Amino acid sequence: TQKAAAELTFF
Amino acid sequence: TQKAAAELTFF
Amino acid sequence: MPNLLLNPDIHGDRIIFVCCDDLWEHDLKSGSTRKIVSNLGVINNARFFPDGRKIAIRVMRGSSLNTADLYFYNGENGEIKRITYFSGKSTGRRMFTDVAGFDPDGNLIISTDAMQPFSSMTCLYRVENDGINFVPLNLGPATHILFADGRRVIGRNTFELPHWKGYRGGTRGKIWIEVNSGAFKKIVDMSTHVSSPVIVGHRIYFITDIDGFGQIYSTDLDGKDLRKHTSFTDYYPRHLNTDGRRILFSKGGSIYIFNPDTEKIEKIEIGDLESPEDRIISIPSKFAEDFSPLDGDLIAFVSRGQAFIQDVSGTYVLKVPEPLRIRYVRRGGDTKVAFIHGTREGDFLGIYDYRTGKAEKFEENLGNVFAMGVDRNGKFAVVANDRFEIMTVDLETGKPTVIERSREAMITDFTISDNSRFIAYGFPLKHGETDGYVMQAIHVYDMEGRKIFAATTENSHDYAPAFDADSKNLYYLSYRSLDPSPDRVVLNFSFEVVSKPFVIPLIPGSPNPTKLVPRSMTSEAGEYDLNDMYKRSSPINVDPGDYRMIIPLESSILIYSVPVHGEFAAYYQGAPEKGVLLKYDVKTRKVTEVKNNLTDLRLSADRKTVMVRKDDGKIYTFPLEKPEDERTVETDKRPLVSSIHEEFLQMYDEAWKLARDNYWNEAVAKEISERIYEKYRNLVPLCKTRYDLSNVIVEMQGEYRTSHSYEMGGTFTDKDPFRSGRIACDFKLDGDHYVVAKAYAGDYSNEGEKSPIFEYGIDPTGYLIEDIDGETVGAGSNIYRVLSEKAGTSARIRLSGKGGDKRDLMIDILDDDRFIRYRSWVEANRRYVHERSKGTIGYIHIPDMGMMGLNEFYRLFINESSYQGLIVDVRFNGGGFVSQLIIEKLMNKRIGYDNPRRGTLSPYPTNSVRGKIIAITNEYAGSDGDIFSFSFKKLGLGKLIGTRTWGGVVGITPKRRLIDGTVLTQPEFAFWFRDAGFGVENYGVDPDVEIEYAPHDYLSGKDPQIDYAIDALIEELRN
Amino acid sequence: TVDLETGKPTVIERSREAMITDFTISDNSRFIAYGFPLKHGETDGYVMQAIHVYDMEGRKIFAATTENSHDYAPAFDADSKNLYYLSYRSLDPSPDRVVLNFSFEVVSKPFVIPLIPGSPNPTKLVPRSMTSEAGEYDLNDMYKRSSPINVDPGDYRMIIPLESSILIYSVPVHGEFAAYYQGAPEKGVLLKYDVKTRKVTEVKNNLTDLRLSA
Amino acid sequence: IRYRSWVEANRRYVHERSKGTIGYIHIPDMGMMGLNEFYRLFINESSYQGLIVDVRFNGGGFVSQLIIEKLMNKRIGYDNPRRGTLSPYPTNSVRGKIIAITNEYAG
Amino acid sequence: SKFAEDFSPLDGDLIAFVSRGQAFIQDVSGTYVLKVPEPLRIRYVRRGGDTKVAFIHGTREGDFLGIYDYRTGKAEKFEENLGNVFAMGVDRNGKFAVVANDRFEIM
Amino acid sequence: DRKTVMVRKDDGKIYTFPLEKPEDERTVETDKRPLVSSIHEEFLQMYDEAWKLARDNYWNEAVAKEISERIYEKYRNLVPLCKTRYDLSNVIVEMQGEYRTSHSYEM
Amino acid sequence: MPNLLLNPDIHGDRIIFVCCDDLWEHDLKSGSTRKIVSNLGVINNARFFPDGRKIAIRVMRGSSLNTADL
Repeated sequence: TQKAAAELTFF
Repeated sequence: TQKAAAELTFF
Repeated sequence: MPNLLLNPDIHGDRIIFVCCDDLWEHDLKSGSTRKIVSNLGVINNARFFPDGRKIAIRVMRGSSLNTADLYFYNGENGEIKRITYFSGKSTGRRMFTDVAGFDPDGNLIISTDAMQPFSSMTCLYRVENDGINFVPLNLGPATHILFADGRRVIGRNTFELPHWKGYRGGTRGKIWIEVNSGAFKKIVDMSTHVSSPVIVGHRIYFITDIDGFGQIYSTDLDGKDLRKHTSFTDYYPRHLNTDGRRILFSKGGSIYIFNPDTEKIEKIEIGDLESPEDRIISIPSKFAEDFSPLDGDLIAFVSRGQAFIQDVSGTYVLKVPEPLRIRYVRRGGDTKVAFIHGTREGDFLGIYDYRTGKAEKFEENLGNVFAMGVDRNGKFAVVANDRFEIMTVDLETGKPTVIERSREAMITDFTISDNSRFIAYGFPLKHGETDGYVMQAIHVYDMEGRKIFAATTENSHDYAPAFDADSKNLYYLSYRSLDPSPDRVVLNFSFEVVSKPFVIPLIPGSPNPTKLVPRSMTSEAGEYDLNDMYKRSSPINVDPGDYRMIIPLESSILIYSVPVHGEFAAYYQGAPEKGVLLKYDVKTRKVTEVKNNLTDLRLSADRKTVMVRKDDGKIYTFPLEKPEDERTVETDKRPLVSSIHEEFLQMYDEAWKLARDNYWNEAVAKEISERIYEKYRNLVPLCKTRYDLSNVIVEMQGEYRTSHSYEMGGTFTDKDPFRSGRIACDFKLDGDHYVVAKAYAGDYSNEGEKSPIFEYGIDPTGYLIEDIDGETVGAGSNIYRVLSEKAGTSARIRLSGKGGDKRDLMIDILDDDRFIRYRSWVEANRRYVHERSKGTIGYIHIPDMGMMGLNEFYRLFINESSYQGLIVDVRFNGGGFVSQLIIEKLMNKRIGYDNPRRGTLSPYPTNSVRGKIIAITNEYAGSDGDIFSFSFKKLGLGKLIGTRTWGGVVGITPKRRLIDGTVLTQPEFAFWFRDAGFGVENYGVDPDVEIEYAPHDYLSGKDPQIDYAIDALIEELRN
Repeated sequence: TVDLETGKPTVIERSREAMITDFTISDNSRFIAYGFPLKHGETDGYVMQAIHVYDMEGRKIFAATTENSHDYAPAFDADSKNLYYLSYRSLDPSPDRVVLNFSFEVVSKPFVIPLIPGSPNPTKLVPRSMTSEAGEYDLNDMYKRSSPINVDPGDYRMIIPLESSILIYSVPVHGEFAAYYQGAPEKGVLLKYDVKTRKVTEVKNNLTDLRLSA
Repeated sequence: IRYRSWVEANRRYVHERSKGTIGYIHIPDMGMMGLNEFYRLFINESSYQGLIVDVRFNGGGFVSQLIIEKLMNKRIGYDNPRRGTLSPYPTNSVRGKIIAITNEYAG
Repeated sequence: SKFAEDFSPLDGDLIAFVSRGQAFIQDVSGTYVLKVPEPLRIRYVRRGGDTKVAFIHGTREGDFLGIYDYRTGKAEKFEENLGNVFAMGVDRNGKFAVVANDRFEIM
Repeated sequence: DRKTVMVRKDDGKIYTFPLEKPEDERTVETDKRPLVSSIHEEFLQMYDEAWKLARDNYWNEAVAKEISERIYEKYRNLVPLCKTRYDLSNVIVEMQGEYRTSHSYEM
Repeated sequence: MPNLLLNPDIHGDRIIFVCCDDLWEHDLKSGSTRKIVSNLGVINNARFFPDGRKIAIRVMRGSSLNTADL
């Protein structure tokens, strides 16, 4: 799904 | 001209 | 086939407990068991009234049990009745809006955040006339309320925490007791978390794992004389309840009894109770994932771990003949399809020929696969796994062959040329090991010569590679077109539209095809040479934007574009990202819109068919030649068929496997995982409902004794969520009429920050609500219910104020009004701070560290940063990840000013605080909230006031869902603070000055934390 | 205001932060709505802007909007019954594609304020039979009656209320390099919002400036 | 083109002379171009033991404060993943020592 | 919608419809809805004027003609029994109504 | 005013369009708000209606006079014990049987 | 508020009958009554097997009970 669906670490 | 034509101080 | 029993309560010889989401009652005397209430949704708690006749019940609704409300049950006539229409928000870990206890007079007291700006603010209310009226106790947030000798006993955050065993954070359950008809004193505050408190005689019995495992303990009404009464070792005990003589509780799916006067414990015998149909039907679209177009206008798609080959209409359907867990399906040939089959051991490549029916399945383990593709010639496949490897798998034998491995992230962005000779893919990389940014360069693998070439440099982010049909040029996208866009509110800039397409001719000397260089003037006719090809790169003359895909066609190029948009809906409502398909004519260089409202796009092998998903969630298909002739892909014509027990085993094993594979510490994961597998697996066969599996899975997650082990989504029920009618007002039953006790409002000029009644030009406060939509409300008519039934529409409300002041208005009835309450609160605190500091101190509140936190912080920051002092209240902060971006703003030190000919001084930096800063935090601020807290002290931005914070700083980034949609999280990224290590985890952050907010503080209507904050700054501001 | 008959100028209000160049006059010549720059503190890093309304009768100034953000482009409807304007109050962040950052790109939204209390937001399409209007002008606490119009947030520079529709000038998000080093003008588009169908459409693009007849 | 060539040359030079232990960033002005160039290299040069912030010939403007803010970020934590490498906190922080270069043409 | 019966257009682009014995005046979108204030068994609803609607209310004794003004909220209800009504109409000038019953009478 | 047209199509949905521009039709939404009722109030109402129809339409009026009056109360007393539609069915059909004639159905 | 009871069957002291479309069992010996099967749809008939252990049930579905199965 897309090439910019950001996946950063959530706290 | 527009209502968002920013006018900040240049240095 | 025994059932899983849990959450019990007792009264004499009768014992009620939960089985298959339904409520049961068991008689110790006769040994009889019966279902006394069902089909209400998932019931997780039931509590006997004093007389032991009526029963308060908490039931959850919404496919994911996202909503909840309370019901009454009268065992005499068997009458059921909903009591609350708050539609309280709940989650597995925080199942709020419940029974808090009963008062001496036998009245039910509930705990709910339904009328509060914060979910943790589960305030106590005394239920009246069966929901007609609610009386606040004003004792602050509380989970349990008990009464001993006319003394109120308060249990704060005393619910169970099966997902985090050994928890010792700032939010750990604590007990307080009244000592002087208003005076309260904390009496039970151990190192660990205390849950399910009860009183038998003059002793409080509760649960805790101070010794390493859950056990029952007790102390006198002073918290003195601690005693351990059990020595369990199999499963933690949970849900203590009592009748005044004996204590009831559940463990390992069974109900036990503990007699305090004997210290004897025994398992109650229930045996088989209910075994529903194992074979279940499901709507394939509800769990659909992965949709790919095949030859002959056929469609393939995965749903609930199963795969299917069908025609677009969904009339001719073929199930792939392979056991549970197919992750992916991909065109492998004329009538063949490759798929990825997942088991407990790992992922494997498989092939299936839907024409002949044959279906071999390789045994070579590929690891955890996250991407898969097959070459147009059906010779090999390309696969990416969580080992950060990209590889080719010989579709003939099955032998996998690793091409390259990245040491930063997965290589899921790749493509294969049509002649099957090259493989281009994004290769994540870092310049330094501790670099804050991961770059990505496109790499190309040549099957002949078996060498890897660099298609692009490693200074930015290159992606979406794509070969043209002739295999002569490589197209791809980049975020290299740096150009800033201005922020409309804050002095700031960011890169919004910096995406641009580029191309690279595989034959040196050959020009960029889109440049339209006359053929007669170019001397091509060379051969393949991938050396220094990154030097021949060239862009295509297309306006910069935010592109996610480029598809080179004969005389045109398709590009997927995503308009700039806010992130709030996607962050808190799962709102999908809306894109549009653009067409770039190579000859005229003109761009046009081919299709909008898209959320995903796939393209056929022959580039002739386009399959897409739109914002409505539906899947469509259209010919690239005539996009106006799209058809809707129907998948629900045939029911999905599965076995509850086969899925439950599969899901448990997957949950267990993820928990192991993603835990931040590998060594730990090895011992913890192997030591808990069988233990929790043995309970799976006793599960008959999703909620049953949940109880089992979360408990096994708790075994990691770490934060952020959650379970979200999933399908537990088919009941419609509870609805609640709101108008941002507080009603008070006075006489036989409801009077608006309070009319909430934040910033009258913002959107959605006040009661919809204000739009008519009147403050409803003090008015009497005669009726709603012709129906009289008051003494004999639950206004909450009437509103409940009008939620989402406008209803005529009749109001009466001072004198003959009568109004008749069409009022919008909201489905929720939390945000309005929240902003009201913030503006109230903000006004308060300005008045108490005499206009010398500002105030800012940060609700979370997500998008909402960014909104609220700036919303006030731009007006409150220039006072002599500033209070940064981060209480109840839900965490997230933007704490660093906020800390950066607060870190700005003002060191200059701008002097204008006319006007006032401009501070430098603009985003700097003028004076002293003071932070306020509590046990409800956590995660990124913990990080911000620790940081504020560490950087010496000011003093930190309040109470120790939550203590959960091991972050998550889920990347898999169970076959039922469920999203589990695994603490995968342990935060390490310099000069503290991982210490904050399971502990939190201590404030410089501790200021408890006791129950008597709430009774006096005073906020001691904020007062101290103000007083403190005032004292600091005398220079 | 300058009496076009004599020439006598008459100061309505003076800001101490910036010029009051954003203003409008109702068709009945009774009210004057304008953006009024202000600061909460003298050394405040941001200048806020609230809309003010001046009533020629009574010669008193009322607060059309609160002073917590940036309100602008006031416009009266022909009937002089409602005051429309724009605001950057719809905070919602947009992610940066390169750096860990976020900014407010599309947070502009239109709002309206009925000059007669008890009258509803015209674009809400509340059935006339169900609304008991027929009141008189009252600009007191009018900022409390403010209401937004159901239009997707964007970057609007002007709102023109018409009979059964509303025109809005929109500026797509764009980089600043060309404008900063090549004098490149800002490109806008003129949108039309149908009050009845609530559907938006493009009326004219490649615009850099717009004026409207009397 | 000449400008970026110059920047990459100095950037290669600094990496070779410090034996890969020092980063390099140049800021041409304090306008939009300055914001581009600063980030263009900042995202790859901020995690070396040392960092050189060359602002020679800087034509001024007004974004010095926004850049100073980035360079002011003090690294106080790290993120430990099950797989992959450490993530610095803040993300936009310089790892080590910073050194600034200026001349009479920066104004 | 499951039990909807009788759907009639009113002035001001409003809609009236009967469902499960209840009646409602609403906008086409169904966002602004008014329930007619009359006990069970409304058989028919018909435009009676600018903001008025006539309806047929059925009880065990029979059918009766009623009027309701959704603007003011008033709603009188005649007591003259019309028998079993199967059709009903109002004149454009809101003066009278026409009714048919199972006695084969038109009135 | 003959200006607005309301229709129902074969999909069961209701639409509305101006007689001037039939291309601009809108769908009438009615399910935005739940319908609210009382089981026992409806059950009483339904029983009475069923009972009334059985009397009013029986082919023989004289017979209908005696049969009806002689079975009303008897079966009405069971209505309050009904909690489900199927319960009401048991009661209503039994009262229909009292006519000892064919074609007394409930569909 | 008593319920409407119907379509019964008996086996010894145990008696199953229908109440609120759901199946119930009643024990003459103890006088206890309990729901033994529900949420299947409308049940109009239930029959004890010889052994008095298993029970054949006829249940109807479709808004108008137009369909049925055992």
